[PDB]
Amino acid sequence: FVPDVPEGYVAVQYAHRLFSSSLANKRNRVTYTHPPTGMAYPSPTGRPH
Amino acid sequence: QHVDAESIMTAPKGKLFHLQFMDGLLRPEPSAFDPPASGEDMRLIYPLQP
Amino acid sequence: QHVDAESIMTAPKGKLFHLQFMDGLLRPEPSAFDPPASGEDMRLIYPLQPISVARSMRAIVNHNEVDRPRGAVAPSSYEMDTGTLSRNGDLLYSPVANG
Repeated sequence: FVPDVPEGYVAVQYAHRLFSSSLANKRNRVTYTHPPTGMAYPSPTGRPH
Repeated sequence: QHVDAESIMTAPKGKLFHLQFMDGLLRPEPSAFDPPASGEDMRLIYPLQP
Repeated sequence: QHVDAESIMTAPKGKLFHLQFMDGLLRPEPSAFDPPASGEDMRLIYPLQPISVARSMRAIVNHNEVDRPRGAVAPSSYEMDTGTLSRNGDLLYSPVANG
């Protein structure tokens, strides 16, 4: 079994560029900037599929 | 001290719980160059009233 | 270590001085709520010419707000062009264009 990828998901090549340090609520988060829209996401939760 | 969900969910109706809530107004900012730590802090149990 | 003006002003002309200069790029910021301290730091003696002509890289850290630290310097491209040994035996940088 290989789980099928759900309809809403966007494919993203990994790159060192995608992740960075950033300030967010008084700590340095491992932010993931998201290439389709460019939104930064300091928290692991709440990120786009 | 902390309060397990196990007790919040299974205690006699008259129990007086004691929740603690940090006021984070005065938490120090990290230095601009310090590398990120890994985990997230989480709060499972919230007040219904101020 | 430090250098008195008394010596900078009264030494034989051939003396080799050794000045020290802090690079303050990475000084930590004070917490927002910490009360002020009192005195000022002062520098009486300055270079007439750039120091750190030898510098190749600076501030290999990343800022958490701006995309690159103010004043951070990347290594020059020439540090990295192995290029070729010419048939003569002289080293060469890689050609910038065809032909």
